[PDB]
Amino acid sequence: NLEELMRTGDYAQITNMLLNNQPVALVGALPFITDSSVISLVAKLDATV
Amino acid sequence: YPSILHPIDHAFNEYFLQHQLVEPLNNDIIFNYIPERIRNDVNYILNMD
Amino acid sequence: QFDFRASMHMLTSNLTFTVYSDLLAFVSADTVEPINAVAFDNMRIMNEL
Repeated sequence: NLEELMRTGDYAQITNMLLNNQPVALVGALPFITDSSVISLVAKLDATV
Repeated sequence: YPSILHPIDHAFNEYFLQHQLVEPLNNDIIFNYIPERIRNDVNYILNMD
Repeated sequence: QFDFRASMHMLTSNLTFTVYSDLLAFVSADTVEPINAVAFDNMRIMNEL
């Protein structure tokens, strides 16, 4: 829960999951970039954010 | 290193060398240096960057 | 009398280290928003809001 993460400010769990490549779902109202580039998808840019 | 010293001078310098006050410092020591009740308080986010 | 055999010693120490004084300078400390600060019982310190 991104709201709970922002409220408590404790990033240990999300940091450990991101560093260990552990599949997760970050849930919360988020802005997103719309990218129509096929090369960007092949470059795997969505995984770099 | 080689040194020339009077036995009394050697005694003093050897005592200084053998009984230094410096201990190895690592992040565990710093973390335990924080008061234990502040490390457990969820209102404070402590990190080792 | 000066005796070379009785005065020649080997003095041993470490090649180098850095001594630190302010351990808590190595801690990155943040705090939650005061609106969300909780007490020992895990409820907010001030609930009248």
